[PDB]
Amino acid sequence: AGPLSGLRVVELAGIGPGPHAAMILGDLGADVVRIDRPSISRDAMLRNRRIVTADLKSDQGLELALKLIAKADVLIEGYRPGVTERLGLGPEECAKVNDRLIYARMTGWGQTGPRSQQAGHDINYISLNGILHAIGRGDERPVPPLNLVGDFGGGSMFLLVGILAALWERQSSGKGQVVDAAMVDGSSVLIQMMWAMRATGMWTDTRGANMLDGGAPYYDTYECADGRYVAVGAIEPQFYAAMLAGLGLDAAELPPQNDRARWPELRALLTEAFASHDRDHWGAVFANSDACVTPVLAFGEVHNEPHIIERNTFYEANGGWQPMPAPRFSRTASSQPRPPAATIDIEAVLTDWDG
Amino acid sequence: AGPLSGLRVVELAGIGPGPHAAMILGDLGADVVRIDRPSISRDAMLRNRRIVTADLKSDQGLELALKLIAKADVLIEGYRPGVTERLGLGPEECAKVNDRLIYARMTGWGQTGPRSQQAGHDINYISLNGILHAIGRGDERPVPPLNLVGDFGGGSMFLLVGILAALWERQSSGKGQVVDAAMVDGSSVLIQMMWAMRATGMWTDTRGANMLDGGAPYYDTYECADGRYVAVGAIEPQFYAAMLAGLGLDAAELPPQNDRARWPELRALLTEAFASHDRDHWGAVFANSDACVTPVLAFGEVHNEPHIIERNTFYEANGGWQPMPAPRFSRTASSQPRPPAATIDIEAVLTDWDG
Ligand SMILES: CC(=O)/C(C)=C(/[O-])SCCNC(=O)CCNC(=O)[C@H](O)C(C)(C)COP(=O)(O)OP(=O)(O)OC[C@H]1O[C@@H](n2cnc3c(N)ncnc32)[C@H](O)[C@@H]1OP(=O)(O)O
Ligand SMILES: CC(=O)/C(C)=C(/[O-])SCCNC(=O)CCNC(=O)[C@H](O)C(C)(C)COP(=O)(O)OP(=O)(O)OC[C@H]1O[C@@H](n2cnc3c(N)ncnc32)[C@H](O)[C@@H]1OP(=O)(O)O
Repeated sequence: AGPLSGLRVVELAGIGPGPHAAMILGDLGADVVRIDRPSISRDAMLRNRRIVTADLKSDQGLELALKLIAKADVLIEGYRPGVTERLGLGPEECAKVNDRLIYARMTGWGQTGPRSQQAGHDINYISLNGILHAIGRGDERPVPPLNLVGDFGGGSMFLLVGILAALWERQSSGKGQVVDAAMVDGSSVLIQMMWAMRATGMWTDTRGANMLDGGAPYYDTYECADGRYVAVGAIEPQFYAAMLAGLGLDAAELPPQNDRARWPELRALLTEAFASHDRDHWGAVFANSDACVTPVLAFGEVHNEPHIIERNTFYEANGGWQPMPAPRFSRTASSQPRPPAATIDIEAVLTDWDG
Repeated sequence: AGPLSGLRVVELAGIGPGPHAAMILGDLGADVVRIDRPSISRDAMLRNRRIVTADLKSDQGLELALKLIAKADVLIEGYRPGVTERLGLGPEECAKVNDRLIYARMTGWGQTGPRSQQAGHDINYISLNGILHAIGRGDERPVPPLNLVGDFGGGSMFLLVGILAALWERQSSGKGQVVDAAMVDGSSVLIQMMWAMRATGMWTDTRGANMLDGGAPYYDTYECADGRYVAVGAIEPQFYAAMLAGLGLDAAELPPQNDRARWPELRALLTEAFASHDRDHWGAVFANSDACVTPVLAFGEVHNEPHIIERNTFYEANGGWQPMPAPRFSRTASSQPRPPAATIDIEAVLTDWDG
């Protein structure tokens, strides 16, 4: 029902970014068929799928895969470079049966280069390009921002942009091509703002000492009386003033907002203020204000938040809450995701796809 | 020269996700025209644009904006809901002159709901949906993962997916629609893996006590003899074994990899090992293997890393390095980004676009 209704996607089962990209395509209405190896999933990622099984190293498995690919718009693979090539499913082999195919290759290091054959995970890819070094408090070793930056923000999301951009190009050229989405590249573009700021003296390599990394007292979390937290993001002077107004602090008795030499003094004063009441008290104080103060909610509490409820950001499906499709479309709205279903026959899909 | 060559984009100047989305469209070949308020640029994010100025609150400014929009494929705006409406540039007004327009609305809270009129920044949007609570060490307050997750991973990247998906739909329907990209939604889909794992007992709400948040000794950073860091991401047993081999540790003398009760003991043993030599020594020892051990590089040293150099992940511009376009395309490759140029006349663009 979403904007991608009619789009045919073959997904070769991997981990991390590949399945996340395939999920989003499915969320938006695409017809996604996932090929897994021999031997109902409880993994909520893998919603909006039809799952088939094939031994891609056997003659029969390779034949059935190529027949499926011959009728597809997009192929997603997330193995080491050379893996699909040795299987007989490389770009050159797929082009022989389908030159309209968008061949989307999801890796961390890319298709070539000295590390291209090296195993890795999110934390490794963001280590090499300056990102991981920049995350965390200054007095401690870097902390991983989960796998949000390599696998997803700079990974699957760039694969998706590539797939959809190539599909636009195809409307005029009539032909597909290969998309090389490397997490080391995508995450670098994701953090382009910092590279831009570094060039103009607006960002430093010192961890925890910048405007957006926790270094600024007006852009950080604060612990409240109940041991829970608020987030403060009051960058602009008018928003910062509203924050001080709600705390009841006289600006004339405080250091200037952007006098960095007195930031520890400013932070201590704000720390004392926020610590004087519980988290939910500050929700009441800052209601309908531009102070940029919000409660820091744990996953388990999210479903009780009015703004979350009223916009249906989540749906409840056997097990727990799951995020609804994003972004949203006014005319061709995405459906509530279909849960994981039982594995079906590969020939049944071919009959449906006319292959 | 990239896959989006020929696509016409009008960007109403904002901050954060909007300009980043417009940048990526420009990177991939789109014709992006940014309208700023009247009042050269040092900001590398404004690469691949033509800059014009108009007072959108004046009769003439509004008229010229609508003329430009009448000839565009995409409009990007990142103001509070209602702002474009008040200007006379709302979706209903734009539809009168161009029903093929993809109207892309970039916000934090979304178009409706109790928080939709409140000012905010990245930290606020990720505070409300469980993300911020999950980032950082367990014995301290949450730390912002810069503005990577709300503004970009869960913001601009979802705006881009929406824009390009809506363009795909337009080929068959003949018309555009409104894309509502809210950072609170996009970032929730970005972290879908955690929502999935929470439902199956594979993730907990306790900060710093899980597999991918720094809780696991095989998925974290370690400080070396020189005070610099390595990242370890050796999740799978064969990769973990390769890491132990490189360290010269006897597996029989260590606790099991996934015995969580003995994780502090395991971490202490690995800490002692990594502390015995400098970062670059471990960089050498693990340069080629599948151990998932990488040096943690600061921004300033990224340009000296062989894998970064040989793949041209970055280019030099205005005294500093900037990331090359991502992802990469085999047939319609993106060009090196054009630097920010001087503001040009709005009528010169209309002559070019025939409007
Ligand atoms: C998730 C998470 O926690 C995090 C935090 C992440 O970052 S996730 C991001 C992680 N990084 C990435 O994703 C980056 C890119 N990926 C990689 O670097 C690797 O895939 C990793 C390292 C992930 C696994 O290494 P690996 O050595 O285990 O796998 P491989 O070298 O790719 O070879 C696969 C083999 O399986 C075979 N096969 C497959 N399907 C079928 C089938 N249906 N039928 C039959 N056979 C099949 C292939 O033919 C192939 O066989 P060979 O060619 O060896 O004879
Ligand atoms: C950046 C960063 O470091 C981080 C970490 C981030 O997260 S970034 C993410 C930040 N979050 C978001 O982006 C989320 C969405 N955005 C927002 O919530 C707000 O835009 C913020 C809060 C960012 C600024 O609040 P605000 O009160 O300053 O702005 P506003 O309420 O939107 O109204 C704009 C006004 O400007 C006028 N104008 C514009 N162009 C022209 C023109 N050419 N000619 C003439 N006039 C023009 C409009 O007509 C309008 O006037 P009114 O209608 O009031 O009379």
